[PDB]
Amino acid sequence: APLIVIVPSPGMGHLIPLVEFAKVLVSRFHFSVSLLLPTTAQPTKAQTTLLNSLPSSVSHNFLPTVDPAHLPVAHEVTISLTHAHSLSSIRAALGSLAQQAQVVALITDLFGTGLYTVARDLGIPPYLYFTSTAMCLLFLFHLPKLDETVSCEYRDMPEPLVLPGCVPLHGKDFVDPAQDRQDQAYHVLLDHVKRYVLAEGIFVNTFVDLEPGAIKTLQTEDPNVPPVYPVGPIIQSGLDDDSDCLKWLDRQPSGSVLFVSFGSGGTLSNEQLNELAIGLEISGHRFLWVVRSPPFGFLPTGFVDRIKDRGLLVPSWAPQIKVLSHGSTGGFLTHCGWNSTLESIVNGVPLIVWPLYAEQRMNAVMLNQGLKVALRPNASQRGLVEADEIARVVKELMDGDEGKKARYKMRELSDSAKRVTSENGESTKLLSEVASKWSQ
Ligand SMILES: O=c1ccn([C@@H]2O[C@H](COP(=O)(O)OP(=O)(O)O[C@H]3O[C@H](CO)[C@@H](O)[C@H](O)[C@H]3F)[C@@H](O)[C@H]2O)c(=O)[nH]1
Ligand SMILES: Oc1ccc(/C=C/c2cc(O)cc(O)c2)cc1
Repeated sequence: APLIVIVPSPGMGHLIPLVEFAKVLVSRFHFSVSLLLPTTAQPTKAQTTLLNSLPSSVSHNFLPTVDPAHLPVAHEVTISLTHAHSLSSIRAALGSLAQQAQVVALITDLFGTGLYTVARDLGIPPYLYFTSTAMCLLFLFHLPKLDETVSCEYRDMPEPLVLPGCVPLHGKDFVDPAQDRQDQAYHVLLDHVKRYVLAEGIFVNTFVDLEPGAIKTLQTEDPNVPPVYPVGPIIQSGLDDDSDCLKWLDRQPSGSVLFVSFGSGGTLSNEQLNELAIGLEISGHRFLWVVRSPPFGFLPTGFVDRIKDRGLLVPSWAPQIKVLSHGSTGGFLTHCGWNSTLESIVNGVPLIVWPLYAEQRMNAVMLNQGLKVALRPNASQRGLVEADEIARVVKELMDGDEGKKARYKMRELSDSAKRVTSENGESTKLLSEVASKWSQ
């Protein structure tokens, strides 16, 4: 069986999507997968749980530790230097796999582009698995031209960027590493983007119906850009441990529950949690809120008790796909991470977008002004979203006209998602087309 080698950037939001692509490759086709994981530290309990739960066709190997004493900032820079200081270990690992097996492809994420020429030299075609939007991919291919054209900090550009086929995008909403052009994170992002051109091909976790403009543009605007393969949505099945969540959702009316979840990495002040609480309470709507610390002793006096009839508080973790696919679930207050967004898209659940970091501000603008499947609260001057504003937008989503229009549009995207991933769907077919070229 041909071997595919996958090199994830260190960190769980890099590993989980590439593990998901791995599960897809080995279920749908006759391939084995070897994950080579560069690491700043010894395996986590979280990494070992995820990795030891995979089918036997997916092996894994933590590479020799890069000494964290010999890395003197932003996570983009740390990721990049981990890849660089692991180049030798990967070349060595890759050399040995290549002689003991037929290595037909290398797959990396958007920070593994240092491996592309290494893979080419060894007769292995390298692919980029882009875990965010086609719009975000287009933004990044355009960034070097933007960097020359515009000399001010992007937030100071009073006019929006209008990429062909895409919603206008103010500079304040550009990805995080583009918000300080003096930080090294900006320079590393440009270096990696400049090498996307070295990929045999770029998989994108999206589909034609979701982003027709950015995909049309990516696939026609430039010969310089490699082939681009929309093969999504690819999402976790959610058939794993856990949780009174489902028992509780069963007692609620159809489309009546607002699921509220900022991810693992999405951190809110105690002041902002307490405004969210009062806001949920005074909305009058039913909610399931994954409450992460700023058990519920820091929450507004009396709140836990006053919402016993209409809201469930869950510490730390909920079964997201099980919640989102339940008929009680009417909405999702999310930080707009792409994997959460895709889960919500395939289950027809419309959103309130509350972006926190990475490319989330760009996802919010796409979801809110482009696809019109999301509402958005307004922050006050200091950046705090006030209880009264949370209540207003919760009511708009769960019972208002804007919510009805969003729910309708999101149910249409839901139907496209099901179609494009079915036996004869555009996404199933395209990935089969690319994989079959490896099979020989
Ligand atoms: O209580 C919980 C909370 C989450 N989950 C699951 O964790 C995943 C969350 O993915 P999400 O894209 O929202 O966050 P993250 O992993 O940081 O994504 C990064 O990478 C993304 C691109 O790959 C990027 O768009 C994003 O901004 C980054 F953060 C998703 O599979 C949920 O079902 C859960 O099961 N229970
Ligand atoms: O620890 C980290 C975990 C995840 C990330 C992701 C960064 C990122 C930046 C982009 O411009 C686009 C994108 O899709 C992702 C960065 C650090």
